Amino acid sequence: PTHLSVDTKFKTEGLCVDIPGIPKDMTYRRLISMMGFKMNYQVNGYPNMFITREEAIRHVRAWIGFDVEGCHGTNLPLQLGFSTGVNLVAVPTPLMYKGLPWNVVRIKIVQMLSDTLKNLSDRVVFVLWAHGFELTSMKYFVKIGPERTCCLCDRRATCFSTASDTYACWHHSIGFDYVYNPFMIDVQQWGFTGNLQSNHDLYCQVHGNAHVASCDAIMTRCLAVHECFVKRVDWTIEYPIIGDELKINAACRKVQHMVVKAALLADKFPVLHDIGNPKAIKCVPQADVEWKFYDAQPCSDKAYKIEELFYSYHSDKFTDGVCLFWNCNVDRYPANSIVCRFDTRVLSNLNLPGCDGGSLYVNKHAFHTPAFDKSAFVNLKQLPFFYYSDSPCESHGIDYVPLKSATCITRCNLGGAVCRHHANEYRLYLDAYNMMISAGFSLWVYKQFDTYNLWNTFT
Ligand SMILES: CC(=O)Nc1ccc2cn[nH]c2c1
Ligand SMILES: CC(=O)Nc1ccc2cn[nH]c2c1
Ligand SMILES: [Zn+2]
Ligand SMILES: [Zn+2]
Ligand SMILES: [Zn+2]
Repeated sequence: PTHLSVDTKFKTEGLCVDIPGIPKDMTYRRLISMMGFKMNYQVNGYPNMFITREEAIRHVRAWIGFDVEGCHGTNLPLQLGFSTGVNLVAVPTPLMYKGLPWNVVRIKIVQMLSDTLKNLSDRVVFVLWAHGFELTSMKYFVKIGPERTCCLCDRRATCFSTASDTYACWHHSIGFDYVYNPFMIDVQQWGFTGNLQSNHDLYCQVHGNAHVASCDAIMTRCLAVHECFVKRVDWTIEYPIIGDELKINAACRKVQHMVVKAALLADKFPVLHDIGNPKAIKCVPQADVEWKFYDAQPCSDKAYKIEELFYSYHSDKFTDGVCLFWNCNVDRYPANSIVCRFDTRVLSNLNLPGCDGGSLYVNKHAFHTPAFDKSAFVNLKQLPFFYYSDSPCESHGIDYVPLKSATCITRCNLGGAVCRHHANEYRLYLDAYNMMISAGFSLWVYKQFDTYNLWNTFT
């Protein structure tokens, strides 16, 4: 059951307004033929243009919502909309382009998909709410065949050029005019009652319906993300490394240890309440503090209400000592908190647009994160950058320029001059810090936090 069988049935009720008289009995095999494509009994890596819900989830980075609305179809101009916000008008002679023939439209399609996807995925998955015109328009910009490799590199081919008769990946397709071996999934096959807008609107208020094709394309991808990552969650699906995943995760571990260790030294809390990851390990193993864990899986729909996490009868007194919320998204943090909250607004190669203001953060696993809300942090302040170290000033073992910084909290800086070891360690920590912030993470701390209290931990 690796791929979707072409002999699987396709429900055609959603297609009968654009395609009147369409047979109720229909397979993927007959549908692909009707779309103007011939598979020719080919056992060459592309068994079906359509993929399963499971194959779509594994390739969520390739998702591009796609919708076609008739402006007037052979004789009528078509508005092609994409979840990138692009609308192209194809004549058969929220960006909006005037009517142009297919030979030029197809060039823009390849450019747009290559620019959006080259740093996300090795393919494209057209996410549909199929009504007919999107399927019958595919023959105008899509070519299919055996699985091929790029002419300039080892990646799989996603584009084709009729000018040079060659194939390219998303990185080497400039001047290419055809989308080659794309994938697609019709969301309507999943079993829904009512139209696209009524299902999308049940879960999302951030996307509206301006009655343009890109609005429907955006709503379609959003509904698919809601079904696959919000109501249904799967943390056993691994996703390939496409960027700074390892560095970001290593930086997050360094920053957490640094910030918690300093908070414990500066304010000497007798107890720490560690809320979140059921598999968490103490991030400051040598700390004196009474470490107490509370299990909460990552919330993928709405942020946790602090009243439900803490109340309904544990030290019971979460007001004692400090609360650590490391990527545990709550509606309103208590004043005695140390917090790391992912900022969904920072779109990235890792961070894909999500449902209802939220975002799909994909780093090893897929994590749909509720929309960032500045009001969650009203009892706290932004944590300032600082580097703290109690390790001995000793080199052991890249060159040197003397470091001068008021935020290098070390015995050597207290004593007047930062040693080479702490200067190297400071610069590496600052790099890790900037990496985490730029990846989208935001750090918040209790208002009384003051690094001035760390200088006296050198006595
Ligand atoms: C920064 C940015 O625009 N990201 C992005 C990534 C993937 C898709 C799919 N549809 N719209 C998208 C947008
Ligand atoms: C150098 C150092 O002490 N680092 C550190 C950082 C995080 C964790 C978590 N568990 N043990 C840790 C140790
Ligand atoms: Zn290439
Ligand atoms: Zn939406
Ligand atoms: Zn030093």
